[PDB]
Parts: sequence; C-alpha cells; structure tokens
Amino acid sequence: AVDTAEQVYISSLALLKMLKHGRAGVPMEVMGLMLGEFVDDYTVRVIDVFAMPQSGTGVSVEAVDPVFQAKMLDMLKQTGRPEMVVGWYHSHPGFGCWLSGVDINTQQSFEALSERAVAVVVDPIQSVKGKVVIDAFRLINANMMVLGHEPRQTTSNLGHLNKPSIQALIHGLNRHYYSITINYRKNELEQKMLLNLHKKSWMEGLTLQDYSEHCKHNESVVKEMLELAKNYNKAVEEEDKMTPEQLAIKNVGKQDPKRHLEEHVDVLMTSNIVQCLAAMLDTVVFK
Amino acid sequence: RLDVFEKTILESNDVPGMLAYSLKLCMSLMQNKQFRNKVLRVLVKIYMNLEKPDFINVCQCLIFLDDPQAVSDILEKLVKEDNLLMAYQICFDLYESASQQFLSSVIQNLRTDQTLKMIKILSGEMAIELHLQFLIRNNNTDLMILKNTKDAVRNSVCHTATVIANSFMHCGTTSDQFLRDNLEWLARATNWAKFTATASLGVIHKGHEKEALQLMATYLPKDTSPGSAYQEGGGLYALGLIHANHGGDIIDYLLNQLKNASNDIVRHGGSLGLGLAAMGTARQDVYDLLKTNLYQDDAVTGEAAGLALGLVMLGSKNAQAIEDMVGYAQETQHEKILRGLAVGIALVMYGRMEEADALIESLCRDKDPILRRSGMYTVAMAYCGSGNNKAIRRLLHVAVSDVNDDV
Amino acid sequence: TQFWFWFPLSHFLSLAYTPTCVIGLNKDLKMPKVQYKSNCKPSTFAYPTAKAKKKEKNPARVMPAQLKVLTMPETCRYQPFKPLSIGGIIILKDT
Amino acid sequence: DLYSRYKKLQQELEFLEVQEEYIKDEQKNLKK
Ligand SMILES: [Zn+2]
Repeated sequence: AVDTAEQVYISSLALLKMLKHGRAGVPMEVMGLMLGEFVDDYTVRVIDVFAMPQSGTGVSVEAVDPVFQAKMLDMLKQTGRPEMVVGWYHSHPGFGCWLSGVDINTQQSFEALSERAVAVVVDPIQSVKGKVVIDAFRLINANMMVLGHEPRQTTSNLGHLNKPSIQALIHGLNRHYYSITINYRKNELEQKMLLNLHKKSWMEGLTLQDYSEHCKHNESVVKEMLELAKNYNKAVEEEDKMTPEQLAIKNVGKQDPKRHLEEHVDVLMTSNIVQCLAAMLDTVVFK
Repeated sequence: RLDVFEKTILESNDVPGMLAYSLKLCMSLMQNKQFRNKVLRVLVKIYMNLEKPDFINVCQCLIFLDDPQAVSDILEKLVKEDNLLMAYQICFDLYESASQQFLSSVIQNLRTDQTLKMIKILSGEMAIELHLQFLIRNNNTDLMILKNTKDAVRNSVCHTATVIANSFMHCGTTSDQFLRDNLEWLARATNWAKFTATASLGVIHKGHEKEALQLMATYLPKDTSPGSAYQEGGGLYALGLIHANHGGDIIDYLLNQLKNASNDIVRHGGSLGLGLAAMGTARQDVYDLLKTNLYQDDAVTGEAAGLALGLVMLGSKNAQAIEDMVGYAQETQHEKILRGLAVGIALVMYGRMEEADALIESLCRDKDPILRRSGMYTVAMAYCGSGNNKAIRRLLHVAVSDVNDDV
Repeated sequence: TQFWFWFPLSHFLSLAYTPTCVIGLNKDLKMPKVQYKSNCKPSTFAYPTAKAKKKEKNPARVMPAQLKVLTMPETCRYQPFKPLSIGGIIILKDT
Repeated sequence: DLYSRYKKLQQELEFLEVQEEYIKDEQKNLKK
C-alpha cells in the first residue's frame, strides 16, 4: 500500500527475552507481547519485552488477557518506565519463519488498534552464532489492490529485504507480508561491560586462581597426557612415513585415496599448551 | 628559496613559457599553500615587469592566490588602457574560475563604460545564456530510446528514473514536450515521482534567468493548491535548481515564503532551493531561517535543514555552525537529521588540508556509525584533489575495520 | 551518490553537467561568421578528411581531446588572437 | 625530464608504503 521507509529499532534486553522464552517452550509457538514507543512515521523503537502466559496444549493458539494487560502495565507504571505497546511476537521453531494462518488471523484483529504494530518472529533453532534471526513482518490489505502498493522510500531497505530470504512459500508470502529492516544500537557502557563479562569473566575470580591451577596441572596430570602424546607420535608416525612414499607411488597428487591423514598438528598444539603452561610455572610460583 | 629563484628567472635565456609550465609544476606537486604563494607572488612581479604583455599568467596567479584587490588593480589598468579586447579574457575567465565571495568582494573595488563593464563581467549571466542558446539551438536527441524504455511499464520506482532521464537528455532546453505528449502516465505514481517531475521541470531549466518564475508560475502553491503535498512543495526546489550558484530576487522571494507557508512539506524544497541558489555564498539571512528549520523538531525537515545548513556555508567552517550542527545531532532521537547534518558538516569544510583534522579525530571518535560515516564524508570533502597521504591511511583503515556497511 | 534516503537527490546531477563548446566573441554581443579547421578524420567527430568545420561563435560542440587538433582560421576574416586550447568564451579578433 | 621523472617516483614510494601497511590489516581482518 502506501509505504514509508522501513526501519525497526531494538533494545538489547529484547533479543535475550525473545530467545529465552522462545527456547523454554520450543515445540509450541509461544505468544509474547512487545513494548516500546512509536517515535515517528518510519522508525519504531521497542524498549521492553514481557512474555505472555500459556494455555491449553496446542500449537500457535494465542490470547491477550486484558486483566494481565492492566496488571502488567500497572506494574510497569510503578516501574520506572511506563510506555505504549508496539506489537507482539512468537516463534516458528522448525522452519523458515513465515507467519501462519493463525498469525494473520490475530493480525487482522490486532491491526485495528494500531497501524504499525509490527509482528516479529524469533527463531532459536535456525540461528547458531552468526544469526539473530530477527525476522519481522507487516500485513497488507486486500481493499487496496485496485490501487498500487509501491512507493518504497529509501530503496536500499527492500533490496536488502530480498537477500535474507529463501523459500517457495516465502516467495508465495510476499503477498500479505512485506518485511521491515531491523538494526541494532548498543550502549558503549553496555557494550564495554558485556565485553567486561565476556572477555574478563570467562577468566575466573581473582584471575590468579585458574592459572595457578594450570600450574598444578603441569607437574601432576600433564605427564599422563604426555605419555598419550608420545604414544600417538610414535604410532601415527610409522605409518605416516608411508605417506610421501605412496605420494611418489600413485600419482602427482590425485584424489583422496583413503582414511587417515597426518593429524600431527593438533597433537603438537596440545604440546604447545604443555610448554606455555610450563612457562606459567616460573611466573606464578616465583613471586 | 624565493630570490635565487628570482635570479633563475632573471637570466639570458630565450624563455617563452618555461615560467608557465614550471608554474604548472608548481601547481601540480605543491606541498603546502605556505610555499605556493611564496613562489607565485614574485613571478607576477617579474611578469608585470616583463616587456611583453602577458595576461594568462597574471590571470593564473589571480584565480589561484584569491586576491580581491590585484584583479581590481589590473582591471583598473586595462580599463584605463582603453582596449576592451584585452580587458575581456581576464574578466570572463575571472567570472569562470573562482568563488562568489571573491567576485562579490571585488565588485566594491570595481565600483569604487566602466560602470556597465562590471555589470557585464561580474554578473556573467550572458555567458550562461549564450551556452543556453547553444543548448536550445543544438538538439541531438532521440524519442525512440524513451519509447523502448517507456513500454517496459512497471508501476515501481522506475517512473522516477524515466522522468530523471528525460530531464537528463533535455537539460537547458526549456521545453516541456513530455508534459505535452502524455498526461496520465505522469499522474500514475504518488507524491514522489510527482516531486521528481516538478523538479525535473527545474532540471530542464538550469541557468535560465528570463522565463523562470513566469514559467513555473503554473506550479506556485498559493493559487492552484493541489492535494499532493510535495507537488506544491516542489516549485521552490525547481527554482533553486534553476538559479544555483547565484543569488538574486530568489533569496528575497523565498525568504518570506519560507516564513508564511504550509507545514513541513514545502520547507523541504524551499530551503534546499534557497541554499542551492545561495550555495557557497555564506548568506547569513538564510542561515537564520535554517536555524529554526534545524530546531523544527522533525527530521523530514531536519533533512531540509541538513542539506541547506551546509549548502549555505560551503568552504567557510563557521565555528559556531559546527557547534550548532554537532550539538543538535547528538541528543536527537531521529536519523534523517543525523544524516542530513552529516552531509552538512562534511559540506561546510572544503579544502583545508590540515584544518579539519581536529574535527576529523572527533568524528572518528564516536560510537555512532552515522557520525563515523560523517567523518568519512568530511575527510572526503575537505581533501578534494589532495594527493597527500594523510587522509588515505585512516580512510582506508576504517574502510577495513568498521562493522557498519554504509560507512 | 546517496539518493535512497532522499529520492530528490537525483536532481543535483544536473549541476554536474558542464559546457563543452568552442566560443569566441569580438565584442560583448556581436556574432561574426567564420568556420575553422580540425586535423582529424570526419568519423570520430560524430555524436549520434583534410579538415573538419566548426561554428562561428551558437558555438560548436567539441571533444575534450579535440581541443588541441583545432586551428585558428588563418585565411578567413575573424581570427582568435589568444592561443585557443579549450572551448568557452574568448576573443575573435578582426584584422 | 629528470625533475618530473624523479618527483613522480615519490608518489609510487608512498603507494607501496600504503599497500604494505594495508595488506597487513586485511590479512588480520580476514581470519576474523
Ligand atoms: Zn506462527
């Protein structure tokens, strides 16, 4: 229909609430509401996420208890920030994350309250480490198919939408759905203290403790895996000396003949762990 | 050294133009402006002490050294000399090369025959209408190309490409034949191909002084009042597309039309056209309304202000303007304001070679991807033509390192 | 370069187009009539020999590489006294 | 021509400086 620039802001707590609540109830689509602030025409800013309670034991079925609305928003009024609801979410846990018939069913009833209340889909399965996968959508009408649907200001967002993407059925659901870009702004305070946590708190408390424990390893436990290393670096070696012989025998470097390889580099890296933690001994133990 | 170089040009050699292509060498590989002027200023002392009359070299140093008094000196001498044939080249290459502050500051020295000549040479409109006359008498185009690219009909953004294309191939011709031949295909897209059409009208009319306002009086917003917002908002934008680089009654025309207008649909073309006609001219009284255009607390007119707030102050680095821009674009909640003022703070600094670096380090510093991208545009614009390898290091370095795609 | 975020930024490209025409004017307005020569072959001049011919002032369109293969008219009436190495407006002196 | 033929080589020296600095950071970045 009449479109605008497509842009969705986040909160950093949001994504975590999404993944936790969509993981803890995984095989059934778990309803959840979404809370934020309509700043303007084209950007929407979710700032808070609270999950919905569950009901009877069936896929995709959803409800909005209004006493839960009143009491939850009341608690968030006596919490420091009360703000306006901005939409909702659930998961499509086993697939390529398209809104189902029940999803568009609650969308045509939910769209009469808010215009740009954006439906969002988290998936805790098709993301491993380098995917969110954040996936939000927006419903189109059927009355305005006499008119066009195609102003699409700031053209980059659409061409960006077609790349994160697959299916025959998403391709069948470019009707009734046009997505919207999601991006991420991060507090440098929060970024730096998450860096504190996950580049400092993977090192452990007082920080001497586990390195002196490695120093405990280096004179009691290492010699056993050094015996394992020496037995490997005899047994693997007397047959990997057959390998340049057979390289001279068969061809100049053709296809893979069979199972084994050199594999020594990994065992040598474990020996490098041995020497570095043996270097730790002088440093820690003395002074 | 200056004076042993003065000794080498005071020799017993047949030198037609070694003192011209060595000046090309002086312009090509120069380290700083601290040494270019030290070479250049005594060369024209020996040129005005040379027996043969030579005007291309004093013209060269004149447009280089940016002196609003030496041009008036030699122009006074050539108008006193009573030959307008030799007081021709200096005057029109003078109008061609340099900036608006230079000509508009030497115009006082020219009115400190001789009164009509400065109007002939410093207004310089007639050269623009001469090439415009070349553009209307010379029409080598094709409609069949637009037929082939016309009957590939899609209701998409493609309308904007078609109207910008037939404004491309019909620049400076002042002919609305694609408003003659069809009327309903133009009226297919909403508000945005319509702004693009009413601005393509201005693209057809670049450098067009005579029939400008009376040709766009069809689309003045106070009489017809179309239901489309940017359609009535695009007239002043097309006027600014006409009268770019020069200020006339367009400044005093839009200056009260941007006060009493509609809501923030008309300011987007108005301030763009007003700072486009006043581009590089450092007009304070458009910067004044650009201040409230900045503080409208809206970013769709924030981009109006974001373009124009740099456009009016090209190459000036008004130290309070940098403060205004970066001190409004930190606490804002939008992004169009950020990117418009990004372009603006890039545009205000232009050809400084060292003087932008205090700002460049600050714009490199911030966690904002928009503002790092802004520093990239600023180091792009302050170093136009700079073969110096100061910018390229951090430039291509953050082209390696940074995580946003647009930066 | 950045035209997505404001679609009217396809319009500033008209200011990038520059005049490339070989002019010459003997007074502030007067147009004489003269045709001078080029040294190239008449097929690279096309924009869909012993000499090419140009205009008398409208001026003639020109190639940025054909700015040096021109020659001022030595046999006709009006002659540009200044060395003509680019287009644009110059003097076309009568002898 | 030796003024030109000597002055233009400083540009290429600066270029080799630039790329020798550049491919190091490229090589470090590509493992990430
Ligand atoms: Zn679902």
